[PDB]
Amino acid sequence: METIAKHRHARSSAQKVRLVADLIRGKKVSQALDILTYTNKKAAVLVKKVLESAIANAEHNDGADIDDLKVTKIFVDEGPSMKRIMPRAKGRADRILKRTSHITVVVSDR
Amino acid sequence: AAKIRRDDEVIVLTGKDKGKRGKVKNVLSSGKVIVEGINLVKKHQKPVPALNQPGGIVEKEAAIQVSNVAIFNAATGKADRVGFRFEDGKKVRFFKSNSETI
Amino acid sequence: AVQQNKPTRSKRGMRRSHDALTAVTSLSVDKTSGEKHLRHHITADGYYRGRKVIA
RNA sequence: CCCGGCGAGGGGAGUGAAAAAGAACCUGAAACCGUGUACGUACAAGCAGUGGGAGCACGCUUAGGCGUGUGACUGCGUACC
RNA sequence: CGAAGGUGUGCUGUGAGGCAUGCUGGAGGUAUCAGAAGUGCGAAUGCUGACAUAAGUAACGAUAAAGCGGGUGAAAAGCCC
Repeated sequence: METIAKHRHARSSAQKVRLVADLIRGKKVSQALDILTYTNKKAAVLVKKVLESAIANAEHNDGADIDDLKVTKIFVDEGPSMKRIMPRAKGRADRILKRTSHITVVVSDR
Repeated sequence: AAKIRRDDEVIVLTGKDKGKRGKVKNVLSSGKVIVEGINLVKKHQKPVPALNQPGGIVEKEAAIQVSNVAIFNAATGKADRVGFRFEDGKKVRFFKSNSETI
Repeated sequence: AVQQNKPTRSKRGMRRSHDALTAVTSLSVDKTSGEKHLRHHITADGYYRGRKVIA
């Protein structure tokens, strides 16, 4: 059995979140929580929340056991961008992009 | 004037309730009617502390197109059509199968 | 100074081949409370090497 | 009903013919960005293909062949308007 | 008992092209022979929208300046005492 959890429209860059996502691919859930607790990045908090939600879904809706679960898939995709204006010298204006991402975690007992 | 009015007995011509009978409860301006026991829907109702009302899944009636119902003729046990004519000094409706006043 | 041709995604990856992060090799276990902590640091409850320091 | 800050966001249950029809809602192309599998690549010099051609993986099989993916090594070869 | 449109495979003509079928879609299409054109795009420092590269690089706006204890809160270098 597999169980999913998602965070959509998260305020961060996919390039920045992939650095943390690459640390916990294929690990046991307890080891992964221990790894996430001691990483000094902002993306670690978001990834930890998503992983906890997935474990709760697996316990409540599918009757799974915590001690047998592994992180079988994890990935990050790009979302929409917000567009803003920033003035520069001599009356010239620039464009600013504010990027977002979608985060998906899949846990499994096999 | 109108061929279908409140407090009439009708039979359903099209839909999932084809063949059922009931009574007209009220007539809406857009061309729809509410018939008792017909066209039921399930609604997920949220609770509201004001008015002392809780939530739940409720079953109610939904409006149906007026041209999908007919007037029932108890003498014949069949659906019928309606016509208009003057009798004394007033307008009346009448059945078209046997030319009888309603 | 600016480029004359547009760099490629292969070159982008080659440059980024040195950006991976490193994880902590292992944690330590206190001798009185059993908690896990960073080596040479105190625990989240206030222990260090078996003695309560912070109330 | 459950995780979460009495959040944003999600997983179930339920409605409907259909929920990758869920309000950022018919169909959902291309540029651009990712996860998985097979094969190649750390003594090798240039418009990146074309002719020849081992080895590996896989599907039919009349056990005789063939099809599809990748492509070490070698001859020729300086984009378009 | 599945139209146009989208996406794969097989066959076929000297070419522009044609035909058949699997998946997606959910209501329209059009033989044959004639008739009329807003009838075929890679370039014009062409016009409108979307998305790349340089790069997680430069910068965060006067060099008058900060340290510690307690409070609240999911979280306090910047809020309150």
